[PDB]
Amino acid sequence: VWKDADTTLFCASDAKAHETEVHNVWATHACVPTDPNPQEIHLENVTENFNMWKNNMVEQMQEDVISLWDQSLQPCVKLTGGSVIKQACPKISFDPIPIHYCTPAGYVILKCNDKNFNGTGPCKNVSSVQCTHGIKPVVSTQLLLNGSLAEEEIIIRSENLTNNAKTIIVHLNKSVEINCTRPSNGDIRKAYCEINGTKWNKVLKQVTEKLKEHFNNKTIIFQPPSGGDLEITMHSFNCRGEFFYCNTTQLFNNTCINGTITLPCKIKQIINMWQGTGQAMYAPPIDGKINCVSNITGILLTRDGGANNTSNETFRPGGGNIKDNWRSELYKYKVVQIE
Ligand SMILES: Cc1nc([C@@H](NC(=O)C(=O)Nc2ccc(Cl)cc2)[C@@H]2CCCCN2)sc1CCO
Ligand SMILES: *[C@@H]1O[C@H](CO)[C@@H](O)[C@H](O)[C@H]1NC(C)=O
Ligand SMILES: *[C@@H]1O[C@H](CO)[C@@H](O)[C@H](O)[C@H]1NC(C)=O
Ligand SMILES: *[C@@H]1O[C@H](CO)[C@@H](O)[C@H](O)[C@H]1NC(C)=O
Ligand SMILES: *[C@@H]1O[C@H](CO)[C@@H](O)[C@H](O)[C@H]1NC(C)=O
Ligand SMILES: *[C@@H]1O[C@H](CO)[C@@H](O)[C@H](O)[C@H]1NC(C)=O
Ligand SMILES: *[C@@H]1O[C@H](CO)[C@@H](O)[C@H](O)[C@H]1NC(C)=O
Ligand SMILES: *[C@@H]1O[C@H](CO)[C@@H](O)[C@H](O)[C@H]1NC(C)=O
Ligand SMILES: *[C@@H]1O[C@H](CO)[C@@H](O)[C@H](O)[C@H]1NC(C)=O
Ligand SMILES: *[C@@H]1O[C@H](CO)[C@@H](O)[C@H](O)[C@H]1NC(C)=O
Ligand SMILES: *[C@@H]1O[C@H](CO)[C@@H](O)[C@H](O)[C@H]1NC(C)=O
Ligand SMILES: *[C@@H]1O[C@H](CO)[C@@H](O)[C@H](O)[C@H]1NC(C)=O
Repeated sequence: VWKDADTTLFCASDAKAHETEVHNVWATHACVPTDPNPQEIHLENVTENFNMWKNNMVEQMQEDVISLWDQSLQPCVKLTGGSVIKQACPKISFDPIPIHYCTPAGYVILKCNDKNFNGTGPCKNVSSVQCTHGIKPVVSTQLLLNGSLAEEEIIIRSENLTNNAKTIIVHLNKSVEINCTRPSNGDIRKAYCEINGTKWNKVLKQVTEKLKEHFNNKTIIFQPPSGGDLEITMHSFNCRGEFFYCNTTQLFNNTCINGTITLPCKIKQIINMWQGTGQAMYAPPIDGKINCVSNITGILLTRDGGANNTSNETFRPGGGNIKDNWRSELYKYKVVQIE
């Protein structure tokens, strides 16, 4: 017998003790080795309710990533609550590794295995595990990178689709690569991201059709963000320790619904911290070619309000709440107390 419960989780990883990469260093001191032969019990005739939007596992992972960034990514200058902190800001080795979240004795993790599970409601095909799958703490906005893919159809996730103030998580079932490079050999902060237009437009059209199913067959329109901070209006992410801000106007341009799409990007030293603190300034980019090839596995969308009396619904790429990023991977898990 069991019941829904919150408890202090621990983590597991395959981090290397000799590696200087900061995720490896953090996990070496904060996690245990993974289980090579993890047990999983599939529960027969069991119906369990899940709520990805109210899941303490998300808050706990958030706390890990914050602590990781606090120890690994201290800026030269920090601006918090009127205070000004000036510390050393050396260049680091940065590349996220998978992190497993696990329950202690007396508790287990219930895993929903329903193929098109949207994150809320009952789940039929439920299994029991001690640890989640390996989740890379990839911090980004607009586009979810290097995540897990949906098994069957593209999944739309929201705490309340009718509420346009609630973020929409689109879970892709097909990866689309994004190739971002700050070239080595005039503007050291100038960069770009290349994406195959054929793949992207094909996928975005599939997302369009899926959104129609959730919005009574209304016409789905994509538009670039209207306003706000650069972290939201642009696709922001971290590559090799460097913060990249990319213009995704070409990606959300309804007309193409075939060549290579080259997004204009820039490496920013001054950033609005995703931790919710204030602003921070980092050192200028390292020398040489800075390159990251990522899979786009999900999209964060915000729907416009005031469209009830029209046949259109307008969606714009958004984000900013990094907890939504962890939700996109933790949606199928919940902790129960074994009694
Ligand atoms: C105070 C606070 N501000 C937050 C803001 N979010 C961010 O600054 C942010 O994501 N920055 C960000 C994102 C990605 C990368 Cl690689 C680096 C920085 C929000 C986003 C939505 C609109 C307003 N800005 S998140 C947060 C607290 C969250 O608990
Ligand atoms: C659950 O499992 C059944 C039988 O294996 C399978 O046919 C079905 O796709 C699953 N149902 C759901 C709700 O995902
Ligand atoms: C998800 O599925 C549940 C039923 O399991 C349903 O009540 C809810 O409306 C769905 N949410 C979305 C985002 O479609
Ligand atoms: C990128 O996606 C591909 C194809 O879906 C997958 O094989 C690979 O593991 C992914 N790479 C990551 C997660 O870095
Ligand atoms: C992805 O999901 C869509 C439905 O959302 C489906 O039509 C398509 O076949 C899926 N693609 C793959 C490769 O499974
Ligand atoms: C979803 O949001 C809409 C608009 O804010 C609201 O009218 C509705 O009551 C919400 N649904 C729930 C279950 O709270
Ligand atoms: C990424 O783009 C760069 C610059 O065009 C190119 O040299 C490189 O081959 C690309 N990488 C991959 C794996 O496609
Ligand atoms: C349009 O979407 C509705 C659901 O909103 C669906 O019932 C209908 O089958 C779709 N269009 C067609 C093929 O009539
Ligand atoms: C993105 O690029 C377009 C021009 O292609 C420009 O008009 C727009 O202002 C850019 N977006 C941002 C947020 O810089
Ligand atoms: C969006 O599509 C239109 C097609 O009319 C094109 O002219 C425009 O350049 C596109 N936006 C881009 C690629 O920045
Ligand atoms: C995208 O991939 C398709 C294969 O589906 C290929 O034909 C095309 O060369 C690629 N487009 C670009 C310009 O990257
Ligand atoms: C995604 O995964 C690839 C392969 O490990 C990595 O090279 C790339 O830097 C990752 N992207 C991000 C944004 O971390």
